[PDB]
Amino acid sequence: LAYMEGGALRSMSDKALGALRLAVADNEHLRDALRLSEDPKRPERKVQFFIAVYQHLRERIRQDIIRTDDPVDAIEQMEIELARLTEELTAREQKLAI
Amino acid sequence: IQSLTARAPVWLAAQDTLNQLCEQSGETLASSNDVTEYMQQLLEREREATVERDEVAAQKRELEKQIERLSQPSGAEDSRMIALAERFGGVLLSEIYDDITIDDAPYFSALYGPARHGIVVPDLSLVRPHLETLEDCPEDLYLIEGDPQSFDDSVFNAEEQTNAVLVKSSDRQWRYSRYPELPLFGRAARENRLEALNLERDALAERYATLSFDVQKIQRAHQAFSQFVGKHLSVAFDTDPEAEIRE
Amino acid sequence: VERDEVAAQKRELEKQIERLSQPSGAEDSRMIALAERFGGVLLSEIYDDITIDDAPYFSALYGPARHGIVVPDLSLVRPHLETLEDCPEDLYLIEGDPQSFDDSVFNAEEQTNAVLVKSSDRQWRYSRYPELPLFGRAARENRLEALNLERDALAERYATLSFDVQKIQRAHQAFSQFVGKHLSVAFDTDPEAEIRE
Amino acid sequence: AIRVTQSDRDLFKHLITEATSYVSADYMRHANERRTHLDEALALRGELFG
Repeated sequence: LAYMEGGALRSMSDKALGALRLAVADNEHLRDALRLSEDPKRPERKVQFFIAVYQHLRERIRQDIIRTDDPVDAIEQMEIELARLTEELTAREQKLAI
Repeated sequence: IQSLTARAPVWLAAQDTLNQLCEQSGETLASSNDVTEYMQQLLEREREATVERDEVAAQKRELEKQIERLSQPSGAEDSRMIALAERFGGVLLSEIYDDITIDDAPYFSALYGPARHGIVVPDLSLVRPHLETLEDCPEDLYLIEGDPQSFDDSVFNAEEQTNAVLVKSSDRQWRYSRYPELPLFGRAARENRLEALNLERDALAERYATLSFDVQKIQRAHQAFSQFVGKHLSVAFDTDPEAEIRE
Repeated sequence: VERDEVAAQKRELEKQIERLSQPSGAEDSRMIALAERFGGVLLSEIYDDITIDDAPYFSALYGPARHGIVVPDLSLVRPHLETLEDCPEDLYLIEGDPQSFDDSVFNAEEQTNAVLVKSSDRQWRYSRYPELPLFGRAARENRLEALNLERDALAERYATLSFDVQKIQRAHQAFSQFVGKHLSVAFDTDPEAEIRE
Repeated sequence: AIRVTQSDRDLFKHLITEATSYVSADYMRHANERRTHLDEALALRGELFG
């Protein structure tokens, strides 16, 4: 992004915020943090919002089947699980009984 | 400077994707040829992991088939035998011996030999008309005559020996059966053995799960590298523009 | 992936053919040793040459007893019986002349594609006609050749797939080299016009 | 299982993307603003001193 003008950066930021408002509608902690983040004169608030998001995700990982703490890395493991489960779903068809 | 500036963002995007990709792997890439050789090593790991996966699959299939033979109703060649048991006024022999203890089970299994899973039918002439119709049955069907409710020991020319039994089946014919372990009859503890088999098959299921997961991981890694080269080589491994612009 | 698949199937066929150890189709040597230990001969060895047309009928007739020793005495076995431990778990023995083996005692009655045998008092045995009978083997070379035909078909398919993969890899190397040495100028316009200007 | 994992993956993949973009774009905009401020300071300093 270093080789872009500020107008494009603001456009992306605004559209991302538009998506976030809907994504985070139900939660309250994240909603409070996002609310606090939008004053341009206090930048660290945005990174604090980011930290809140990451922690919130880490609680929901369900490590019974997954081990990565970083969610971004956890995406690949969910993808692998989908592929493997779809493969197991194939067929057996040895059906014969009383 | 204008040329370098136009070129820079593409090179930077390419570098970020490359760093993510190689860091995701254990080995660090440095050139196009290097990436290709890494492709080849990835293929070799695919085709090894798949072989172990398939072999474990074969073992698991054998285990389920073995377990299934011991299931129902009195574990036998159940596919046709149950219908064949009711289509004549008879009872399955293995079912008559459902209750026998573990100590007499090997003896009886040796005694009855292949005929363990025959049917008891007290006349054997009433089947003679039905018989021509039997086109759907095990390749060797055994029939015995006696009272199904209080069946007497079939007249065998039997003779007990050390850990074995001798029998005269016919004039000029004898059979000699050695005591097996974990027999057919006594289908009370044969549930004990299928319990042992369930415990055995659990491990195969677990191991197969891990192997399949590994194969999928390798396949997706190859997909990632292919996607990369599809979208990336135009500027891969080129010299850093930040430096030259600074200069 | 496909050439590896075909190689695996060809291994399976080769394993199946190898399982035809001796002479063509494996026969248990331990039974030969037992036939040596008692005066007699292995039954399949007696009927190994019967016609393929009647072979399924005979195999249906004998059932499990197909693998057994023809001992005309039955006096040598009984003393040695308690000495037998390595033998197959269900050993079968028949009495008759090994050189000219008279029909075994079966009250056999022939049904449509099946046989019925009154084995004993209060016992009948019923069997259907199989294929690949133990008798009338004649080495069953035709089955060995059918398996060889299948194996050679798999080998040919494997050869074609290996050749195809080699072609594809060569094309890949060509492209790698090209983007390594001409990509910087690929698809650009002719400089002579600009030089003229 | 496929249903549950599908839902989890969709949620993660969308929320993480929006959070990351929203935060990082602003971070870079601040970096560029600082660079502009430094350039302005140096230019006006240079011509003032000269």
